[PDB]
Amino acid sequence: EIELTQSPGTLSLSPGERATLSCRASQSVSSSYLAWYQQKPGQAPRLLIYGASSRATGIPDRFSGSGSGTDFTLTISRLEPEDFAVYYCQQYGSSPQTFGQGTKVEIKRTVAAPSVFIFPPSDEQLKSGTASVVCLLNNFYPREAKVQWKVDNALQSGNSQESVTEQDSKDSTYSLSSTLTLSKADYEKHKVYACEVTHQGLSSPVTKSFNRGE
Amino acid sequence: LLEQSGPEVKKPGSSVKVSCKDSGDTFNEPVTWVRQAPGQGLEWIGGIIPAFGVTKYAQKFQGRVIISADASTATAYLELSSLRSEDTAVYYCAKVGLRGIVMVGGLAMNWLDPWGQGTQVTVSSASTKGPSVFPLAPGGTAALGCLVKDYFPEPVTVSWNSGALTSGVHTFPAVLQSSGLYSLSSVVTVPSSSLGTQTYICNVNHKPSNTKVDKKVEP
Amino acid sequence: HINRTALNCNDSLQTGFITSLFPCDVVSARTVCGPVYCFTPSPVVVGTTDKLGIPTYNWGENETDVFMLESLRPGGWFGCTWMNSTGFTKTCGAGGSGPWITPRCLVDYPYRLWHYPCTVNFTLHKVRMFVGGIEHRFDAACN
Ligand SMILES: *[C@@H]1O[C@H](CO)[C@@H](O)[C@H](O)[C@H]1NC(C)=O
Ligand SMILES: *[C@@H]1O[C@H](CO)[C@@H](O)[C@H](O)[C@H]1NC(C)=O
Ligand SMILES: *[C@@H]1O[C@H](CO)[C@@H](O)[C@H](O)[C@H]1NC(C)=O
Ligand SMILES: *[C@@H]1O[C@H](CO)[C@@H](O)[C@H](O)[C@H]1NC(C)=O
Repeated sequence: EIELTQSPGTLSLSPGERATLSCRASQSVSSSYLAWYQQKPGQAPRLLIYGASSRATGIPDRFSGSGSGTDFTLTISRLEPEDFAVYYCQQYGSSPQTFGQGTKVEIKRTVAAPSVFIFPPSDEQLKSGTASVVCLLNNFYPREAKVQWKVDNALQSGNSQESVTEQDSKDSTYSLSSTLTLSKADYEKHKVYACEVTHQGLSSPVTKSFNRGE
Repeated sequence: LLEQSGPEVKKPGSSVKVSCKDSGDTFNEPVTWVRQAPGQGLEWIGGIIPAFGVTKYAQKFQGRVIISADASTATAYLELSSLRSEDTAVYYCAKVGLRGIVMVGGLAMNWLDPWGQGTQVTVSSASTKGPSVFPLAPGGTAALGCLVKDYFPEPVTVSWNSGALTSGVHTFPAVLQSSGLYSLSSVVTVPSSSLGTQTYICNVNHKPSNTKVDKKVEP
Repeated sequence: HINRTALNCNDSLQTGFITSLFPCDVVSARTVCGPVYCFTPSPVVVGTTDKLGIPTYNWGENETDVFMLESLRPGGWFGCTWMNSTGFTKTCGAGGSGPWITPRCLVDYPYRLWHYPCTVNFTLHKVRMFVGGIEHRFDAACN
């Protein structure tokens, strides 16, 4: 089985810039049997290049591929808004045809710090034995962020899950949610519930908290 | 493009049968099955040439999968047996291009186009369960929303004021809790002066359990 | 019987010839794309075998899979056709060397138009005759 390695894992460029994606094989594959695919969230992959060079019918000129042997490259000379997605390289010359791991091209915009909110659990849920505390990070770039939960100043670990949106179509920002799940028993045994957020666009951390029963 | 069957949810140890039908007259041409797990790339499973019935499989699924084609319908089939949690992925169906094709003993390989829309196959032991909806109670901008906790299976749909309020809404992707159940949250951001100006009601609909809950959200 | 079809095709010249797919001695299945037709008057589909007359069911994948055309013979006229890997109609025989009974006639068989695309404008004719002791019922395509 031929191993296809793609790099970088994520490319952050602004519309108009040149994007170069790399695909490196373990064996020397034939340049006639390499294809590149474009895939947007939810949709099926669309073919861009075949034979490592030829463009598919209906693909703009700004897409172009090259390379031979072990190293292959796909180039988007002038990024348009609809070019931002994940890209895959495929080889179809060896008996088990293989694909590389995705290279995601992402819109680069100005660094924007998130808007942080915290939501206490509802009494409707507390009567049912569970307690969920939610921390909301809204409209921020880039996607890299950190959320720390502190219950009575004690840092938490292992009882929280995150969820992030795709890059927004209009402002190219992200949003994030972090849910802290406790039992009703352990929730009532503590007073202060804080969410500490650290982002590239934040000079100092931003903490949001509430006091149980108040 | 190619039409595939809808989403499927089966318990571990069972078997799925994903269909792939096309509208054109290119049914007899070689077809290829490929799956994609959330964190991984595309993984080839097998293929079939419906004109002759040749089936070639990847070494991984040599004894677990069987690919078939029905000429009466316009459908080629993929049947994966003895399911595991690793088999949870989106399963894709594509045609092998004819121009420049290479066929060795019945295995046709080339670039892949067109594609089917894909088929989500979820392998879980959890049972179908309706969700609980709880309020997320809240110059600058304000935030409120709805928490759609402990449901199975995917998906759930969330509207706001019966679909009248769409701007500034973030319906987050579902997360799989340790209990095998899903949990989701949808939020809406408004200017602070508009927080007490109007009324907010999220509309949570869950068809696998026929559960529809409208929840009023207020500070 | 369908698994005996040599499916080895290499359209390296980007022509797309494989679309319609969907002295006679020993031909190697590794150089054949699609079914092999021989014409003991009536057309006969030849399957893959080994060096002995034993059929093989590997879609012509083995390099020892062959077609024993010389063994499939009645002293009557004989000929075979097939598409080779790169899309060239190959023939063998002496009457023509394919399905060509007459210099202007041709034996109709389910893959006549793929091996001979220029014979689409020919007219079918029902033929019935005894050759070598066997009655042959087949259709001939002539100008
Ligand atoms: C013929 O091929 C089909 C699919 O390629 C396979 O399922 C079947 O077992 C084969 N029959 C043989 C080799 O006799
Ligand atoms: C198909 O043709 C190309 C070009 O001549 C050749 O490199 C390749 O090896 C051929 N395929 C096989 C399976 O021999
Ligand atoms: C197919 O026939 C052409 C006709 O000359 C020949 O050049 C080519 O080498 C043949 N291919 C094979 C695989 O025998
Ligand atoms: C023929 O090919 C098949 C599959 O490629 C292989 O399993 C077998 O060992 C080969 N030889 C014979 C004699 O069948």
